[PDB]
Amino acid sequence: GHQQLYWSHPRKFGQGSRSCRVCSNRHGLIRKYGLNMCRQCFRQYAKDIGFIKLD
Amino acid sequence: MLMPKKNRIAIYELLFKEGVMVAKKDVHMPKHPELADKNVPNLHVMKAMQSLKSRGYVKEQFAWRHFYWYLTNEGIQYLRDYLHLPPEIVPATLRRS
Amino acid sequence: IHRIRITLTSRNVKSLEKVCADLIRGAKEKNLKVKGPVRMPTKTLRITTRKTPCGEGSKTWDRFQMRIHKRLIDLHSPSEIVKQITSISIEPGVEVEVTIA
Amino acid sequence: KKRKKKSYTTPKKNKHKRKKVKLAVLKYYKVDENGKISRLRRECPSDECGAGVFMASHFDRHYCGKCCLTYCFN
Amino acid sequence: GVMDVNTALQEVLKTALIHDGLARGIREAAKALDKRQAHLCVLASNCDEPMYVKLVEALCAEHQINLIKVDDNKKLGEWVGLCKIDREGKPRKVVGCSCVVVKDYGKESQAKDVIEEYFKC
Repeated sequence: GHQQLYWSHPRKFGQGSRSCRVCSNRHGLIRKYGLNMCRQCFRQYAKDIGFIKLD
Repeated sequence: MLMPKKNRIAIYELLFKEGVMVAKKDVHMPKHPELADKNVPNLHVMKAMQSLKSRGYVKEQFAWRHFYWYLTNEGIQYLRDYLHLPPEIVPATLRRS
Repeated sequence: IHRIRITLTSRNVKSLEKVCADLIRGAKEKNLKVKGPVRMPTKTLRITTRKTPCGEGSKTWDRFQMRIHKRLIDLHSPSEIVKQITSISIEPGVEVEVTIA
Repeated sequence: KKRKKKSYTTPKKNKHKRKKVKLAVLKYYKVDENGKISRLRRECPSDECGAGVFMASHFDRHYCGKCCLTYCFN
Repeated sequence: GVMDVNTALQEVLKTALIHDGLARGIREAAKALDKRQAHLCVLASNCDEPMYVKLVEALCAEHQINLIKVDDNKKLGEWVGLCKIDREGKPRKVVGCSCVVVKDYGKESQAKDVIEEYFKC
């Protein structure tokens, strides 16, 4: 069970293979440009990372 | 899941000789490249650390999915006197000046 | 060999222009030829995300823009002066890549 | 949503039962009038198998399971 | 306290039990019992069950190995450190087990020499 039944097929790619790099949350992630945050964490840190509201 | 003792002894020795452990560990997978050579499941280390905190000997900080520990004189003395590892090994938290 | 390309980049155009002027003036002060500051197109990283942290409310979005300004400058000079000019304590916020082609 | 709803199914069914034992003695080849082992049996010339483990005979399945491979001569 | 073969067997068995492999179950203990690499463990003197001691003595004398017997093995079993929760629970382990290779060639002591001399004569 620990290592005998699982790990017998490619399943390393699902949504559970990702999580927000700030809060380990798997919902609403941002993959674009690779900063890998959720919506809200990115909104919090956008000023610091370098994204500024101009449009 | 396996519960050994000498693997934890090696983990304790590396913690003493470093201050913090550098080995990403996943509960789901038995081996990770950083986890390897120190084959103890993450769960073991963090449960032992939570028991340690409930007891209390070491300092810690948390940031962005990462732990950052600090081993002071209390932890050095405790690892010295429990596991009867003699002080011929010098801690790495007091290097330089 | 007399083919050297320096890549200047930054999010802030003020620092970019100041460092470009620094490099050009350093090249031209000593007897030496230098090309003009090739001005590459700015890259506008755009990311749009709902303002709200939940599902309630009018659908209002945030359009975060991020402007990357990059220039390329040519140099036909010995590598010694190039290395001296590169280590001139550039202004912060600017990333430089000096390439000896 | 609603909960698992897996508590009231499988009626008149029992779990698979595994025998509770204290010692692993009869599991090995022990027919020598003393329970000792002889040198007539060969040892595998390979490194992936533990030295302590020795061949044994079971009137069912096999003395194995982690790798799920029958080791019998068959 | 007083120097004796028993007071050295206590330390040797404690080292061979706690350190360099532990088998509180059947595997790595019976897996080392059939490999015939156990030399000195906590035994009893004036044994009332002589079959196992006779077999182990014959097997040891085959390769010139001996054993030391100390009476009242319950105290020895309680003195190997495994007295959990002060004294609550009192785990039942009256005999000890020795693992592979008593001492390495990189560390020296006078404890293995007397064991070898007792095995030989």
